Amino acid sequence: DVVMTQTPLSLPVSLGDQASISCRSSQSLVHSDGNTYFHWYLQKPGQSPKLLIHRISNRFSGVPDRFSGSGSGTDFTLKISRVEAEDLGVYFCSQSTHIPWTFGGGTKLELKRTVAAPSVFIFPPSDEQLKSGTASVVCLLNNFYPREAKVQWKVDNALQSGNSQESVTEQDSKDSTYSLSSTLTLSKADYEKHKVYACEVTHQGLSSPVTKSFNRGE
Amino acid sequence: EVKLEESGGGLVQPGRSMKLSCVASGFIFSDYWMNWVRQSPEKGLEWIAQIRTNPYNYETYYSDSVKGRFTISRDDSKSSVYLQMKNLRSEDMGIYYCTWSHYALDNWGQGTSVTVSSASTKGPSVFPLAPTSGGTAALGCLVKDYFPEPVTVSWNSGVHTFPAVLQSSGLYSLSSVVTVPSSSLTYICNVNHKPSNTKVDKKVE
Ligand SMILES: OC[C@H]1O[C@H](O[C@@H]2[C@@H](O)[C@H](O)O[C@H](CO)[C@@H]2O)[C@H](O)[C@@H](O)[C@H]1O
Ligand SMILES: [K+]
Repeated sequence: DVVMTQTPLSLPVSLGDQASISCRSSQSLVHSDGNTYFHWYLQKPGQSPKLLIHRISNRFSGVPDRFSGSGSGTDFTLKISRVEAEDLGVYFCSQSTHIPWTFGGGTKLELKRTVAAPSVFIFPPSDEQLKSGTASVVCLLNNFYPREAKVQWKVDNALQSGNSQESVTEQDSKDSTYSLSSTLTLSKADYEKHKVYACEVTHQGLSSPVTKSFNRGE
Repeated sequence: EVKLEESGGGLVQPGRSMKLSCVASGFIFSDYWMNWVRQSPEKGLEWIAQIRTNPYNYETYYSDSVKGRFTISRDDSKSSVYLQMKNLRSEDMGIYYCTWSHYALDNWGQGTSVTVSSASTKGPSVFPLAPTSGGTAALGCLVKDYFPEPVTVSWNSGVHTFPAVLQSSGLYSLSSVVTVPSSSLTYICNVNHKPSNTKVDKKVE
């Protein structure tokens, strides 16, 4: 089947700047009717996809002339001039020259804003949860940009691997930041093996990493 | 205006059947091809089925992922398109959209959610997240081990409710946090899980 490769997965752009999204197909998209059925869709947060551009360069009804599609054969580009907040969302390339019809993995067009350091918190497991036999330790990063942050769990003088789960919010509609939870889940037995729990956060906005810790049972 | 409305989604166990329906208006239904497309986090958008029109003897086309388990059909007397899904698998989970084709996939419905799991409905265990960073104090509620989605959390201004994560167990978990200026710090999280008929108000000190 035809594999559609679009880059990047996430594309930061400042309002009023130009954005450029690239897509490659694994097979020529020129159809026997001589048309190239390569298309772009936009999916705004919480909405269905909408057709943006069809047959490389044709804007769909209501799509403004800031959107420009180009390319041929197997290599295509979408150029968005003078990006506005209404343009933010996930763009998908697609081919319908060949059955099965296929899609790229999407490009999130994200608002590029000034760097924001997270505010960091750590939460011990509740006495109530430990009575259930499990310990959830939560690290919270509030209101940061860009999305990339390194969260390292430390137990006593050493490091944790493969027992934590991150969850990240959508880019906030008002302040254009992310927030993140990192949850370390341990048996009560494994939790009571150590005295000091810490999460260390590294982020572009922090001149040095921030560590939040607690002593088990304080 | 083109209008597409899907229905029939819901929760089903692996191996079971489910029929989705779409009803369309705003184009000459009988003249256009119709499609189902699904969306999941793991696979993104996936075209899965198409049905053509009278001049193509209503031919049907499928992705390899669903051929022979899913059947697309149409009723031109009702401007309706159907997806009969059989032997559902966890990989079939996602948002199912109805589309028509003129230029491409020109308009899409709001979508119907399909969830495939052997998990029993279970209400959450709700634990406090109790204590400053850049002046802020944070507190919250851990909402652990519930099925299915969703939960709603309310507090009695800086609320973040994280996306749920599906655990190895087949149960979901999330945290809901309140960020307040430390100087502006009795906080109660109200957790509603309609499917289990559970409502917990949890005191956070
Ligand atoms: O044939 C490839 C083509 O299919 C769809 O367009 C068809 C058109 O070819 C046919 O004549 O009429 C039907 C009516 O539903 C469709 O308009 C896609 O929309 C197009 O992108 C391309 O994939
Ligand atoms: K830095």
